[PDB]
Amino acid sequence: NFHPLLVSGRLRIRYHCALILNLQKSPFTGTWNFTSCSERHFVSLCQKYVKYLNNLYKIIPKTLTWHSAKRECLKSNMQLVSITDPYQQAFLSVQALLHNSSLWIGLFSQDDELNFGWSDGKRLHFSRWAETNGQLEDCVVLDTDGFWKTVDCNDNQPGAICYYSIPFQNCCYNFIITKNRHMATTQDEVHTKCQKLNPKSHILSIRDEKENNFVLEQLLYFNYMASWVMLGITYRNKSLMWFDKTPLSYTHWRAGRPTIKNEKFLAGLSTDGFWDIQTFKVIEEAVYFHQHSIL
Amino acid sequence: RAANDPFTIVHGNTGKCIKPVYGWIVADDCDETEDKLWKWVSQHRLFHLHSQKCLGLDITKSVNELRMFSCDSSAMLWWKCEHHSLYGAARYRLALKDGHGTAISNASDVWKKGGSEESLCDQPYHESYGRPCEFPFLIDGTWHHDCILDEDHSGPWCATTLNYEYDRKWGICLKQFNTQTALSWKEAYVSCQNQGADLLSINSAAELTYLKEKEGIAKIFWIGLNQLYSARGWEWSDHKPLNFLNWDPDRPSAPTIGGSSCARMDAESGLWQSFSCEAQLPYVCR
Repeated sequence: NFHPLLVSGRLRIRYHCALILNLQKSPFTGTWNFTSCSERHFVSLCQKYVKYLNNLYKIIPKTLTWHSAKRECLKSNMQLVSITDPYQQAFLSVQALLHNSSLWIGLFSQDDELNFGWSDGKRLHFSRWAETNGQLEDCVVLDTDGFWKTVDCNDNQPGAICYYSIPFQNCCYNFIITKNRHMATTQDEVHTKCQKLNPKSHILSIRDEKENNFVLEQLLYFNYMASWVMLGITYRNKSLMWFDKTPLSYTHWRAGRPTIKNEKFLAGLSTDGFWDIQTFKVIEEAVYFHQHSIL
Repeated sequence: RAANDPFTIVHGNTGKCIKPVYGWIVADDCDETEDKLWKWVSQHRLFHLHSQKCLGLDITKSVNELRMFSCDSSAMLWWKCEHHSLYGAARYRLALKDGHGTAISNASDVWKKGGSEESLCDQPYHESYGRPCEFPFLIDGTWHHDCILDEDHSGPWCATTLNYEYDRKWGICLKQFNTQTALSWKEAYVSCQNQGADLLSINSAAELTYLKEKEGIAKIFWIGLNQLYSARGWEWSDHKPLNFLNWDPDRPSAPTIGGSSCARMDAESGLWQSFSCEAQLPYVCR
């Protein structure tokens, strides 16, 4: 369970010890970090051979449809499951595994499974979808693997559960959703790419401190398949700089002193703002570079 | 009159009132008295009328959960009122955390009744030989709080024991010469004040002579002649003039020591003997 955003994986050419990190109710709670383990940290779980987190849950083992289960357990003034927190998702998944079945979860869309939304009326802050080529209908279920399988819920599952409880800072951005296949010479084309659109248009450069939080809050809007963030740091003049002829002031390095001499690398932005650099040996990480990423 | 009435407990700062769910407490959804009803029952307990489930404190783990419990169990359930708050088991206040009630022993919380300034504790608890009823009680597998009417008895009937299933001793819901009902004079007075009436006040000889020939009456009972005020001699329940007395010649009638501070009426000859009325005996109050 190593999410490829905080660990550099390549041809590897002072001990190392890992740990689990929490980010105060983050959509990626449970990440695995690695550092030197000579320091002092905490340990809580040790492995040997219904109310939950200010919420209430009720499970029914009846085999009924989605509307039917809603009308069934709604008589007791209860609303179907709507996952909005990582701990709630983990508890729902462990309860489904203890019940040994895939139970109902409650939501509905409006226009051809394009705008998904819970029945509570809260802004989307959590996304744990399973696949991209599975969105055949406009409903979802929880599987064994703990993901969100996009299916039709006009069927009979062995149970149900229901619960109770852009211009910004003198710059304009843009998002491109197209399909591309150019996998060569990716260091002398982006400038002429954005310059053809309109004059006085340069690649995204960070000259402030509030733009990071702004683009972070803007990111989690269409993140069904988007999980990584790209940056404009590449091989420039035998150093790790931008594309334009301008020096760097805000350092975006993780730790130590990187010495990447390759023609390109992966400068990534984390979930909370951890500066991350990943040296790549295969070019099969470009999905994720130009099709459904931030350009 | 002075009797217990169903009410609702609401928070002062936030417009939230208590709503029970299968085993816990939920958000307000208030201003509708079709389901949310609470009342006071013996041993200083709170009882829900519709759900028939009472609340208690089960101190067993590090974090004591405030769930629902059965009113017939060893749950040690009772609640009292502090100057502007509620404290339960051991200085444990019903703290609110925006939807659920827990016990964190915080000194910043207020609780009032529905749409009126009151500490919801100014009215004290109000309630087979005419013994007082026991509320609540489990009959037919369900909890009941009031003397309901059925087709078995004439009118309302209640239980006179904590466990009616093992004792099977019922009684009449007393809301008047109650013969064979031996109670204490203080108990008789508090029960007749619960009904809003007062003890017998004899003003003329006509009523007394009418009571002499009465057949359906005990030969020995109380009248209510007692000195609740320690600085005056003898008064009645209400403020009636003292002009008619029927004292006894046999006893020397010691004022305070040697005798007692209560009166007992003998109707076979019409005398008023000095005695202590702390024991059980029939009575009559108008």
